[PDB]
Amino acid sequence: DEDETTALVCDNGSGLVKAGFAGDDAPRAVFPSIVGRPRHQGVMVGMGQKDSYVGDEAQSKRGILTLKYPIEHGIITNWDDMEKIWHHTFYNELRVAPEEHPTLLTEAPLNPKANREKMTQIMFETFNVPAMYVAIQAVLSLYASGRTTGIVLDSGDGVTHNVPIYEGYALPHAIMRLDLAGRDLTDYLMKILTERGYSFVTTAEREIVRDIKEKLCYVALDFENEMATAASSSSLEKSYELPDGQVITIGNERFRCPETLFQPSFIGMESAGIHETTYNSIMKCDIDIRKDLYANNVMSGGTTMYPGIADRMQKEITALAPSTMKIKIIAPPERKYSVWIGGSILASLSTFQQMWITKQEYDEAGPSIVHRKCF
Amino acid sequence: DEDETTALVCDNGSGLVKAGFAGDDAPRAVFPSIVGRPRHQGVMVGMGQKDSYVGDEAQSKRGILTLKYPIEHGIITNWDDMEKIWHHTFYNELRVAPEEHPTLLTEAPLNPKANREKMTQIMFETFNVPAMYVAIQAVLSLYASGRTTGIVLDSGDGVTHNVPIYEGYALPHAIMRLDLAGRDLTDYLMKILTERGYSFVTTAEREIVRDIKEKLCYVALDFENEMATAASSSSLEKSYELPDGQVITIGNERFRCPETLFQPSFIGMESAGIHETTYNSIMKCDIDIRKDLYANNVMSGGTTMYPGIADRMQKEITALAPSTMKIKIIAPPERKYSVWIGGSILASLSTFQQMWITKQEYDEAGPSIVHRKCF
Amino acid sequence: DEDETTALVCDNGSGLVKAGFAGDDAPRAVFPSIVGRPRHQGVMVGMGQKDSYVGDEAQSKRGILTLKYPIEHGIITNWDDMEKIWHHTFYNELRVAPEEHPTLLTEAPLNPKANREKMTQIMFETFNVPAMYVAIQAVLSLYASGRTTGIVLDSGDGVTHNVPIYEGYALPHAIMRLDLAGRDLTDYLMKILTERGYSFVTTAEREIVRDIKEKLCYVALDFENEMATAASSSSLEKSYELPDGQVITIGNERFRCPETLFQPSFIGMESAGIHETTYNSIMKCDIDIRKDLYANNVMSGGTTMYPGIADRMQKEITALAPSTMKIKIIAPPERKYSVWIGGSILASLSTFQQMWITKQEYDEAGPSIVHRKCF
Amino acid sequence: MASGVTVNDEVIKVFNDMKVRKSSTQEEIKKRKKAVLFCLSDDKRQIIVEEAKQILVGDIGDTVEDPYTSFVKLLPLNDCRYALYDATYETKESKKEDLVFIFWAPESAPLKSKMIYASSKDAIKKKFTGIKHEWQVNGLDDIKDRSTLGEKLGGNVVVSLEGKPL
Amino acid sequence: MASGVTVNDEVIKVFNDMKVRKSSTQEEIKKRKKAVLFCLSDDKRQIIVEEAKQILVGDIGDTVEDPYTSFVKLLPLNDCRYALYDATYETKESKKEDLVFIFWAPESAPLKSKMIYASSKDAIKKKFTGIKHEWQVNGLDDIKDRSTLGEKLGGNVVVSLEGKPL
Repeated sequence: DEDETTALVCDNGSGLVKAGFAGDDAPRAVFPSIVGRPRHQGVMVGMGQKDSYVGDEAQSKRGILTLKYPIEHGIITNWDDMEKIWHHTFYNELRVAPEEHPTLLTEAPLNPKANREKMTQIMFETFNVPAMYVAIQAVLSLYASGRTTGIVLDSGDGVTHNVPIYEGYALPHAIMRLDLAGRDLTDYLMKILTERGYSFVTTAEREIVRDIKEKLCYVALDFENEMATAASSSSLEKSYELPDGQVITIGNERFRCPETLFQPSFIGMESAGIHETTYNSIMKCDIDIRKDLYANNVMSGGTTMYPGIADRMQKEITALAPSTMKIKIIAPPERKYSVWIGGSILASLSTFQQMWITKQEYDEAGPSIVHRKCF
Repeated sequence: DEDETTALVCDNGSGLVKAGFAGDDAPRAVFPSIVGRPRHQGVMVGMGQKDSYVGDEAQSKRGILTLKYPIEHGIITNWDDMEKIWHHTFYNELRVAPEEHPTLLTEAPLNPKANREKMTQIMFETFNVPAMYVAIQAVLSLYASGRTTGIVLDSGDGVTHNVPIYEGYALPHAIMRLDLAGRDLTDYLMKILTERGYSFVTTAEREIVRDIKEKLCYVALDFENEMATAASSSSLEKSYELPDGQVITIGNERFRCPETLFQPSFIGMESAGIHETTYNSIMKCDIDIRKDLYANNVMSGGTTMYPGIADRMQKEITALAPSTMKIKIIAPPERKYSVWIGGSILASLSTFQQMWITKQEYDEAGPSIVHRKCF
Repeated sequence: DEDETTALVCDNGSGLVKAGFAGDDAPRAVFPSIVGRPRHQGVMVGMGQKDSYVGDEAQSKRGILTLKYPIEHGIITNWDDMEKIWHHTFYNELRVAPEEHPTLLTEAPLNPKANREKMTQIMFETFNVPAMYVAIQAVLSLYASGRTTGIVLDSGDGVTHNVPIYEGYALPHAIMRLDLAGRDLTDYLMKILTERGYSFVTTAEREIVRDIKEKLCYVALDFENEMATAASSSSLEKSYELPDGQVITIGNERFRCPETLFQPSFIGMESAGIHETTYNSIMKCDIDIRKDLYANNVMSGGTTMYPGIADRMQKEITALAPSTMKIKIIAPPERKYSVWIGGSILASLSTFQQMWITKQEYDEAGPSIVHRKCF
Repeated sequence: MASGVTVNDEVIKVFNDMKVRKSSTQEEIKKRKKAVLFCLSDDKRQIIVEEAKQILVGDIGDTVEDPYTSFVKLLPLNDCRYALYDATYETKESKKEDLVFIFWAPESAPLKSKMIYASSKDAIKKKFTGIKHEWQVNGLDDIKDRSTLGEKLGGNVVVSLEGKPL
Repeated sequence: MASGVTVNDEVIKVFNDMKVRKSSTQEEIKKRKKAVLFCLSDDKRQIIVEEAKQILVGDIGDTVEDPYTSFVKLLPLNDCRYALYDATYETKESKKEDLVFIFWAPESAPLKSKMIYASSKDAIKKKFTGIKHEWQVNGLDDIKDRSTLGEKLGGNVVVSLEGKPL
């Protein structure tokens, strides 16, 4: 019952699409931002009733299946499978018609003008929505964390981003990229489980290892102390059943895994850590505004969810940046969804609509409308 | 269509042939696939009208011949004597013409392409059949038991098979055969009765020992507990009543006969038993699927008929399968002909002529037609 | 002469353990990585002596043994049978005392560096050695093939190892295991002989299946091109002589068996073959060194001994990778002892004290000295 | 004649009415069907819709202690059926809704019913665009309680289902 | 005991004379070596230089096409060696005269020449300094003309190598 309806909100994050409605206080769909197509069926499995799979479904259903993230390195390079992710979101996971619902999309930091305009095309051409917008992830997490000026670290699954923000506007040139993300920490978890003598090679083992990572990993505050306490423990080691009922066991690996996000040196990568890339983003900004960027470090993203990470960030920043400014982190307990929560609450308010792109403005003036709405 | 010929279903099985009309859910011809070729030359005055006597006519001789199966090893290892078996099926046992009726013919699992091609050749060229169809024994047993995913144990006469199935497709990397079957249980029954000093030597007494197996054997619930009891009381034994002979009384050998299936050591094999081979089949199937096979172990074939065997299967599999897995075995009331009955049922559905291999499709596509026309 | 101490040299990789002295081009002990520990009780037990059945003994005393393979997938975890198979190599095969002899041992690919300390530990605190040293078998094989930089492969009878190397150092993130080699190839051999109704099922008959595997098999230059050549060959089918004087024929199995190293599809693995494993390894290396890896792919190893394998490795990588890359697959005419003889020829020049850990240096430092000496 | 029955397109009308939301103003509260069942027509040719005890919206509060309960306490005791269920469930991090496709087979049912419904497992499902989770239900012990329906849906990821907490 | 081998500075005395420039109008022409081979001893404790032919920059007038395309016609197909080449490549952007180290190890050369020259390869590579490039070359077909040598120096600056346009 048109513009008086509840708006649809989809956070289009780098390896987890989080979606629902404006006034759902937690998401209504969560699935991997991955698409695939089977190969080699008839030889070890029956021929696919779906000759293309998306999400968890694409990891589940058997064959020599070739997967892709269409947002492969944090920018949407392929549209062919990203338009399948949006089709899958609405008609398969949320189980609504997008032609019913005004739609808030998010974008990952650095999203090109032509990607923003193609994201405006898709909602009116491929999905026929009444109205929409495309908002940057970091500002919703920042505003829900109670700031309009500050710095967001997002660590997603397919990219990590360090984003200085001044009254809702992020400064693009000073944004620092880190190409090591959640998927790649899972590759190091597979390696250190191979050192413990496990097979872990298949997609079926890897997504159990990806579950084990989010269920059981933590960041050590002092790694040498943690490894000395590991060599004298009675609690570190954790047994875990595989879904066929076979038991495995993981321990020290729970803190060896995410340590590489702060200290890439730990895997021989000649790159700077999340604290240094945050510091390098702040230290490129003008002197008179740096003070309250150190007091307002927001943790967004899926890979910032590990215990001890914000407390380690506090330690690692005070071991790197001077102590005359007051250092503060703000790291919400549901942080992976905090972006979408900020989206849900903002997208419930019909109280000013100049920022919302209508189908009228599209049929007048095309996708280029998306730049006039940022004001 | 339904006002036309009552289609024939021949199960070639594993050493015992079963045949009859489709939609009659019990077989009407049933004979051993044994061919009796002479051990010397016959006289030319009073000469016979066949080279070799088959089945009923092979067993209804004495001394003059050597008995051989054409399908000895669970695949057709002589074709001329199998061409004879189908000639003897139509004109000696099933008692109909081949070029009258549609024929459904069972195939054994793990056959090469050429087996399916030569079986299609035979029926069109050697026997002039109008309409042919081919099906895997386990799928017929599984679908008659109302499953589409599960593992069928088919314990036959000349071979035992374990066939794991997922969405109707049998997973070829995880099918397992064992050469031990109903033949050798009867041969071992004869030898353990020779320990009891019974005469049992002739081809006539060998069929009485088949009957001593059918009318008197069971699987012991726990072999050593059953052996301790059966060594301390005759309140476990029973007579087989011969009409000419006397009360041949079978003790411990009632359960030491089929114990061979769980303990191949009694046959002198170092091989894995039925429960080991079922578990090894399941644990070689893909990690998801293992859940669904444990909850759907279907029994088929003649050698699964004994009392206590399903009871024993649930006991001895929970000494292998994880205590968090939910194990459910399915033994149909009688399960002896489940294969053929599933064929009889499938060859009398009121739906689709288009799955019959017609002689006019063989005209274009040759012997390879069978590989287009199967599920 | 009787001075200038000639050291012992031992290789352990994924199958055959190989041992002898330095400078000597032949091993003096060669046998498989196999230790049989009982299913419960053994056979011919009395006064115990070394009651785990090792090598030659284990296959010759079948059925009751749960056969373990101390070095198999590369990382040793089954370390107590590793103790016993080294003891067997020294005191049962070679029949010398490690108490006299400086022992050079190999590290098999993928081992965590604490596994070097555990062999330093065992060689002093169990075998009482005067000195030890360790190097990587893959690098010794690459050096013996005349390279310091390149990508070496060893397919044994445990797994296949694939190791990219720059100037003697293996590149950590790009080392790859593929869980398919000679043992599982030799299982598939028996399944494709089962398609013709042969069954060989004891451990004593499994000797025939290796004898066929080692002698008669080769890689097809292309699968269906070889099938078309077989269909017109006067010499593809070989009448095979069994140990007990019986005769069979091994045929089209000769190539369709080895085809498995390129086709893990016949084993039910999503993990790709040796060709794509070598390419995905080089694709996880820096731009300026991939040139030397493609131009120096060295086929070493046990089951890698086949004709057609390097020839076929060219075909499937030139179809997979952009055709402007230059790829040389090198395979020497014997390649099996390259690992060990590289260790012997590296050792061959006498008098050294730098990179050997001696007993008197262990007494004040423990095993951790190995990381200051073994590269 | 030697293959399974066809799907009649009136199951696709039902599926694409069941599976979707509507406007919540009235149409969600007045048009949804939470459980729906299909049968082999005794023509022996096709799968159709049947006299089957569905529940809508208010029927869950006004009488039957959960909606899934209304279906799985009223399954035909000796014949097989195809069914859909609109599962609405709570995970450890989100709400979720997923579309369950159900082959119901009571293990004592006719072998020819079983064969007809088994050989149409392929045929009916290609029409049911966006089916997530397939149940092969083999007996009422493959239903059990409502927590076992959460295990048969999504395992230990689910913590509440249909308003019954697991 | 894994002793290895050592380079005596007789290999370095010829390297120094080869490496460094002198008077251009004669002594660049005929007091510079353009090619040399280095060899393991019969004893095998050391690397040496022998009669394995050295040629200069001017000898293109006296005999050859260029010195290094003469040197590849004199390389031992059945032994492993080290070599050294002062590779001249010419263009308008740069006149590059680079000293290159060469490990020669033919497919046909024996495994116990191979493993000895391969393990001492990067001891000699640390004794030389003012080498720019290195080749690991494994047969005649990896070295058979200048155009195949220029690929292993690389870039796009090698428009000509050893006076021959590519």
